[PDB]
Amino acid sequence: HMALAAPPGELTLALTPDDKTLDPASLDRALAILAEHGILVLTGMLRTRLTDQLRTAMLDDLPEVLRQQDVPTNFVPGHVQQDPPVRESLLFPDVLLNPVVYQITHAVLGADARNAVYSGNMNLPGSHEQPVHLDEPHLWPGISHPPYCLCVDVPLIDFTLENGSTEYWPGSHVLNPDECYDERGCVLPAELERRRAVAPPVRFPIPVGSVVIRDGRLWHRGVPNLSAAPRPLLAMTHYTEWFDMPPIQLPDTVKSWVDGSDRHTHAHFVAGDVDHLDHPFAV
Amino acid sequence: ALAAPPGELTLALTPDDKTLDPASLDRALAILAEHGILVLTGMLRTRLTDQLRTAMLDDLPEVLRQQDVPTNFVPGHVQQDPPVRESLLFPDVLLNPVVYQITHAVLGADARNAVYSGNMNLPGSHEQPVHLDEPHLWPGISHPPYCLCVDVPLIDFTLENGSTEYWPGSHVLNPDECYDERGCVLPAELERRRAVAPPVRFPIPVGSVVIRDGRLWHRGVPNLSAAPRPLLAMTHYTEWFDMPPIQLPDTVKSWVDGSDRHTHAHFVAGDVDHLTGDHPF
Ligand SMILES: NC[C@H]1O[C@H](O[C@H]2[C@H](O)[C@@H](O)[C@H](N)C[C@@H]2N)[C@H](N)[C@@H](O)[C@@H]1O
Ligand SMILES: NC[C@H]1O[C@H](O[C@H]2[C@H](O)[C@@H](O)[C@H](N)C[C@@H]2N)[C@H](N)[C@@H](O)[C@@H]1O
Ligand SMILES: O=C(O)CNC(=O)C(=O)O
Ligand SMILES: O=C(O)CNC(=O)C(=O)O
Ligand code: NI
Ligand code: NI
Repeated sequence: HMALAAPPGELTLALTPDDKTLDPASLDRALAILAEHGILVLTGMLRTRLTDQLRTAMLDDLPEVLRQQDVPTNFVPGHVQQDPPVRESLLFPDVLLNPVVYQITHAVLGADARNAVYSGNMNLPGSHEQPVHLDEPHLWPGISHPPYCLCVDVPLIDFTLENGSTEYWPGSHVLNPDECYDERGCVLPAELERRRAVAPPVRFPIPVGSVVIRDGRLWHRGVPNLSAAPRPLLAMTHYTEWFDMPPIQLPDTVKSWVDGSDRHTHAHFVAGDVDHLDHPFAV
Repeated sequence: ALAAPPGELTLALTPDDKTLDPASLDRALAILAEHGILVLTGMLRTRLTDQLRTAMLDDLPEVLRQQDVPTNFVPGHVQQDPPVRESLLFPDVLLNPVVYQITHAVLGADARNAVYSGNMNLPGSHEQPVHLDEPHLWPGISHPPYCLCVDVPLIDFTLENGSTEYWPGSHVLNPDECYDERGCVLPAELERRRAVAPPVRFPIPVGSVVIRDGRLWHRGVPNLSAAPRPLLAMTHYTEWFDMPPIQLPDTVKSWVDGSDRHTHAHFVAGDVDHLTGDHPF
């Protein structure tokens, strides 16, 4: 792997939280980066007011998560599946219904594209190396097809090479040779080494306030958090209208602003509070 | 306009044929890949097709009595679901082993039926526009099948009584600006294709099953006979294509839910209203 000191210029668009919309040139560069590299880093998108509250809420919940009988874990120890709270006080339009994110996902997936994931990845101190995998598979084996899902990753602290910044395989989102992927979405080692010689993977720091948009088929892995603090990531995934997904459970206290929107959510609205803490998204 | 299903699209079976030998299966898949439509004659016993025909003709008054009659594009092409009473749900229709052999090979072992509907073509019906029933998943992109329509004629289909018009090889066409919001083929693309590969209509004997790519161009045509022409329709989809479930009574849950021939089904206590969809839960 290549270990960098900052998000690479070729993958990165610098914004402020005042940027409500990408100008045509910025939008074209964003789509060109997603098409070629399968991953786009957008710095300076979210106010620290929002990331502070989500960070606090997830670190506060983590004891109750680790106290459960069977801790939902992705592939290897230390990579915990943890939903952020879905209390009305912690559901922010600028996170769920971000105008820049939906401008990008509308242009790639269509105006009918919808968020169907409001989850998270808590990377614990002493975590192991995940196998390289994709989060969502190609729809047929041996076939080239365009994207149908875009993962939207929101770091809730500064990500470093020390504390488990995700490893990404740029351009891997279009690879779909026969016999490449097992039932867990893990990449066959023979294909890993072939690809490594043409386009090796990258790990880079990502400052909090950033949003990472990537093809859901991009090869990546969680890596060891060698720090003394848990590394929280909030995770969302936009899908085409026609991809079967269970709905996100949300309280009907947010139905007024979620259900109205031209930024679609596959949501089921519940009277009272949802129990956000046996997870369907843990592999 | 032919006298019988063309040999190039057709496999002749008996109702005893539980499973195709590898060579027959390969020919079936080669026909679906190239032409997008496969006619399987002699698949269903007249015992089963008689009961479904009777049940649908008996229900048609309740359909025609509604304030707005659900109609496909033009007059005479009525949408009518067959009954989902336990006495009229047949494994050899819902869970046909030959159909699922073919749909498993094209769509995967996780492919599932998500449609149990029908098309009642009335005497004096109009010409439908050429359309597809299920669209391509992206505009301007070539991709493999994700759904297979399974059409079961409930009487002999003839050129006179509205045997469906099919456009062989049309299932792979997805150029930009080809399809309107109703899945109708834009006229300029219709005529371009007509010059390369014109459509076909042929009689189909009752007992037959037609399997076609859900993207195949086709149209309902006038029924110029004295009797309504009932068709029972099912559609197999990949596991990952979002569809509402078929409402079924839990009296069939034992044999439907067990099966390695998947159905996207919701099982209900008591009877389903198949015409209005207007049962309480
Ligand atoms: N990037 C978002 C999430 O992606 C993966 O989960 C997928 C999971 O891999 C899929 O099989 C499932 N259909 C959806 C689920 N969201 C990962 N396994 C999750 O840990 C991660 O939070
Ligand atoms: N071939 C099966 C059926 O195909 C069409 O209906 C489709 C319809 O065209 C699709 O948009 C929808 N997603 C499913 C629905 N079953 C037709 N409109 C129906 O009349 C017919 O019974
Ligand atoms: O959380 C991370 O950095 C990476 N995690 C995953 O890719 C996962 O758990 O599927
Ligand atoms: O019933 C027929 O012959 C054809 N009908 C249709 O294709 C339809 O209504 O979608
Ligand atoms: Ni992952
Ligand atoms: Ni049709």
